[PDB]
Order: sequence, then C-alpha cells, then structure tokens
Amino acid sequence: MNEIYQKAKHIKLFAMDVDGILSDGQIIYNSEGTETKAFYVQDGLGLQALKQSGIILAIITGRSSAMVDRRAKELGISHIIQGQDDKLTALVGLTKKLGIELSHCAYIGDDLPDLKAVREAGFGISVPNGCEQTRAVSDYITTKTGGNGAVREVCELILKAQNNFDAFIATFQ
Amino acid sequence: MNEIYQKAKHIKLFAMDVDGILSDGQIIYNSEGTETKAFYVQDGLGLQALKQSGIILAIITGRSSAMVDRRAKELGISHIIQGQDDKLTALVGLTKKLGIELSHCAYIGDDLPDLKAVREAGFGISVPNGCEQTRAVSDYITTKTGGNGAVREVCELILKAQNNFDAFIATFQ
Amino acid sequence: MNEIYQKAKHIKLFAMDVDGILSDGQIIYNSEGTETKAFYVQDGLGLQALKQSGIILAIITGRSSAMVDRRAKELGISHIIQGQDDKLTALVGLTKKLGIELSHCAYIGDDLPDLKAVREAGFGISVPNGCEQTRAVSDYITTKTGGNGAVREVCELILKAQNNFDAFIATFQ
Amino acid sequence: MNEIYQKAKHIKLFAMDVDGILSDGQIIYNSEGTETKAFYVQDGLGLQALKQSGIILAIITGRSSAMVDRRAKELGISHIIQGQDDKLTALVGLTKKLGIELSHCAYIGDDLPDLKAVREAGFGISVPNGCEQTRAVSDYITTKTGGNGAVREVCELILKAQNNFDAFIATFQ
Repeated sequence: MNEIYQKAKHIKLFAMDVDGILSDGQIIYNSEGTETKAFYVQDGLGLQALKQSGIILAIITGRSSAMVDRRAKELGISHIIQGQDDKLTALVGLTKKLGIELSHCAYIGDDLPDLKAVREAGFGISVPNGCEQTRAVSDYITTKTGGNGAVREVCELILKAQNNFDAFIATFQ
Repeated sequence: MNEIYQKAKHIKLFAMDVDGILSDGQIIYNSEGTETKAFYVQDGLGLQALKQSGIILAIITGRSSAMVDRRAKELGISHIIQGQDDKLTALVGLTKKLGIELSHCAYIGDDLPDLKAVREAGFGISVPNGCEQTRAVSDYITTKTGGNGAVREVCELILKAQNNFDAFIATFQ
Repeated sequence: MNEIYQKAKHIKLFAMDVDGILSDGQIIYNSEGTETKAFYVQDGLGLQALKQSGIILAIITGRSSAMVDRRAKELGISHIIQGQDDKLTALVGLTKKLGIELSHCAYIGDDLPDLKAVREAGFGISVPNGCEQTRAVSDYITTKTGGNGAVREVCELILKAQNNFDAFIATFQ
Repeated sequence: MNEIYQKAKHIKLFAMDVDGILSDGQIIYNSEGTETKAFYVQDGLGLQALKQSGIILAIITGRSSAMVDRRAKELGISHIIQGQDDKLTALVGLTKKLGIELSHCAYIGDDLPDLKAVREAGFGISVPNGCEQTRAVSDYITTKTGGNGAVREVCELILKAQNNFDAFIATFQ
C-alpha cells in the first residue's frame, strides 16, 4: 500500500460521488414531500484537512438536492455538479476549467455511473459495497464503508502521500 | 444457481413488496404527524436497468404512502398497488390486465402476506430477514438484505438470465 | 425452550416498553423542534396476530410522544401509558382494570425502569442490548434485537405456547 | 480495569463531545433546510444517574444545534458549549468557573479536536470508531460504540469507581 501513495502523490483535485460515498446510499422521503440525506462527521474534518493542504474538492452526483449544496458549502466543496450521471465528462470538464490534468485528479465512486471516472482518474477509489465492476477498475478500495469513514480514510491517504498528514495531526497535539 | 437463471429466463413482470424489501422494514413517524420511508440508491439503478430490458415493474404493499408513489415514479415503477395485503389476487389481477402469465411473473416479498405470491409466481424471491415460511416457499433467497441491495441483486439476476446484464454494464465501460 | 412455552401458556395481556423494544433506542430530534421515532414492520404483523388470538396489548413508556399513540392505534395497542417510569405499578394497575392476574401478564423491557415488571410478570422478557440486571431477571432473552424483530419473536412465542401460531400461518398459505 | 476506577474515583465534572459520542456521527439534513440528530435512550438514563450522584455534566461541541440544547435540557446537562472546536480551552474554562481541578474532570471524545481534552483530563475516554490518535491518548476505550451505549458504559464506570452504582441499580429492584 505504498504504491497507493505513489498514485496519490500529485493529486490536486479530489472528486466525490455522493450517494453511497458521503452517505450510506439511503434515499429518504417523507409524507409531506420532503427528502433527507445523512452524512458522517469524520468525513467532514477529513475533507477540510485535505482542502486545507491545497487540494480542491468537487461533488459529481446524478441526483439533485439542497442538502448536497448545504454539506458542500460547510466543508468547502467548491464545485458541485448535480443531476449529471456522466461523471467522466463532468470531471474532464473540471480538468479544463482549472487547468489540471486528469492524472492529477482523484475520484471516488461506488456504482456503474462512476466506473469510467474511477478507471480514468490518476487515482481511482471505490468502497466495499461499491458494485463489482467499479471496484475491479479502481486503484484503491477503502476499509471503512460509505457514510461511515470511507471518505475520511481516503482523505488521510492523500494527506499522507503528500507528506501533509502528520503535520495536520500535530495541529491537534 | 444456474437453475435460478432457468426460472428467471422468461420473466416479463417483476413485482415487489415495499417494507422490508425496498426499505429495511423501519416505519418512521414524527411528532407533527409525518411519516418517512428510506430506500437504497443501488436498488434504483437496478430497477431502471431491469425495466430498461423490457421488464415491467409493479409495487404491491399492504401499507399506503406518498413516498412509495414518489420512489415508484422516479424508477419507472408503473403499477403501484397500496393498501392491499392480498398480494396474489393483486398480482393475478395484473397478470390479466397486461396479458401476461403468472409463470412469467417474478415476485419478491419478506413476510406472511407475501407467501402465496412468492410460492405461485414463476420466480419467487425472499430475503435473509424474511419470515421463515415465505423463505421456505421461494426459489431464491438474496445475499444482500432489504433496503441494502436485495432488490439490486435480483435485478442483476434476471438481467443475467435474459442475457441482458453484461450489455448494460458495457454501457458504463 | 419448552419451559418458556409453559410460562407463556396462560398469558392474557402482553405489555411492552417502547424505546429499545419497539424501537432500536434512538431518540431523534430536528432543528424545528420535531421528534421522530422508528418502528419495525414485522413487529406490526406480530402484534396484530397476538391481539387477534385474544391477547390484549399495552404500552408502558417513561417517555411521551404522538408517534407512540400513532403506532399503537394502527396495531390495536389499546392501553397506552406514557410519561410513567414505574412500570410495575402501571402494570399492576392494568391487572386490576381488566380483572387479570399478574401471573397471566407478559412484560418485555430493556432497562432499569423495566426491571421489576420483568421480574414480577408471569412471563418476563428482555433483549440482547437490554441492561444486564433486567436481563438477569427475565424468563426469556430474544435472539432478534429491539426495533428489529424482538417483539415479533415474542409474539410468535406466545402464539405457539397457546397453540395459535401454525393456524395464523395457515391463514397465509 | 481496576486502574480505570482509580482514575474515575474523584471525578466531579463529566464533559462530552456530541457527534460520534452521544450520536453515531451522522449529520442529517433535509430539503426544507432542517437538520436532525439522533441520540440513544440508555445514554439518557446513564447521564441522569451520573448527575444524580453529584457529578456535573457538560457538552463541548464544534457544531451548533437546537437539538443539542433539547437533549441537554432533558438529561440535566447544565453547561452546553456549541460552536467551539477548542475543547481543552473550553474545558479548562469550566474548571475555573466551577472551582474544579482538571485532574477531577472526565472527558470523552472521538476525533482530533477532542485529543488534548482527552489527554489532559484526569480521566480521558474515547470510542472504538474514534480516530487513532485520540484513542492512543485516552485512559479508556469503550466497548459500546457512540450513539449506541458508549456514554452509558462510561456513566456506569464512574458510578462504580465512586461506589454509587449498585445503589442506583438497587433503586430499581
């Protein structure tokens, strides 16, 4: 797992799928027409740390909600692409808007729409409950599951590849 | 598990129970008289894929809610029978409305009201936390639990019996 | 576990704790002052079956909510004691209102306020995540956990002690 | 684990992190701009028992919500510090407001902002899913997880160090 650090070493943009990654994949509705989505605290600190080391954060999700916009604002996720199933076009599109190579993009997803972004990114990540064929195509599969530390895990991972992790920890000791 | 593909081979209608199958069986209420129900993302893609291969989707649930109507609309579940505990009459009734044999119906349920629909369908499915006697009567018991990929699993299963799965995957590679 | 059937044989009233028994013990609040509580479908069918065999159902909970009243109405839980921590006085009080002996009362609870009702009932039940000393005092500890089939399990148990279970199942075959 | 009782023996203030400790770390939003947070019943009784033995309770959380204020009021958590990430300054600040030494403070947390409060408290606690470096620095790691009895466990622990537990149990037998 040192060859993982090799691939995360020059990452400048970290892009995330939402449902199944930042959440546990539950889509929650109520009888007054209200939707709800749940996230994980520790993913929050992790993304703030990552972003803090200079890495830019993006969300690319096929679904569309205000709570994705809310979670994103508070963690400094700056590029928020909702209602877009084509993750690679979306991501290549960001590549060009920021002047950053794909080989310096990290992408985490958990299902078929995520497959090509995961395969084509410089660093491609999936989760234990990701679909088999997205997993098969990724550089890394997290130990922690989605909505339960998977994103935190990757955040620590890239921090450590870029020699930025211990220093962030040291901030709290 | 090739004899499972044999039974799913000529399925034209896939019917689902809701609570315990598309959800994890939690019935959620709040102090302002509002009900809520949670579904799983990966079940969503799966049902869209199934429906896409020409299979028609139905919901038959003893309970009645607007969020069942919401989830159904977005996944293209076209026949939505709520407040009906008698699943087999309901299902036989659909049989006749669509001109489709029962032996070409697939049914997944997880409790006693589902038992006869599961036993009488051409392809009968239950889940690990289904009641013992519905399980005992089904052609297949999923590995993934309800509200956690059980429906996705069956969706891939019928896609593969009907030689439609790899092609759907190929759409994302 | 035939000596369990011996104690459930002449039960006429089944009383339940709410939080940790019918729910998984989560107390859920939101930022607009709204409380929510989650129940399990399979517990619902089970309580309807039990009640159906002539057994009367009661709720005794130290907390107080409208969703306890909602869940109770729909399952035919007819006696609903909220904001009462003293479960045994509450239960003895029901004893006298219905002309039914305590030795013919079943009680399930999961924490210290439930301890004496569990110890003094004719049939006393707790759950795996119940506190140690309520468990130590109960005739039966369920396999399924609270808000996840514990109540269903007990319901089947008393049905079977009273030779009423197979017949209820037969209704669905 | 008798050396744990040694450190909890003279505790007079028990301070808690919120997200990941009293909750399971989920941050829940809905499409009408509403946030929700879930707590555990058994943690409630436990904190009431602890407080009852004369111990004063405080919340120190980096996040800010009305449901933290609600949960706190009902359990008698009397000092509620929200929107404050610096837990040790916050806690030392309470030290001085109550005339109580830090060595007589207990602190439970689960992530980096909690690390120094956990290390510097007379009794420092973390949970199984706490970050590695906060855990490494704590006197005790609970068996039960956050939002699932971790706080209850610690509550019983300090009660027992201070010879107050059996007596509290005896109140229910």
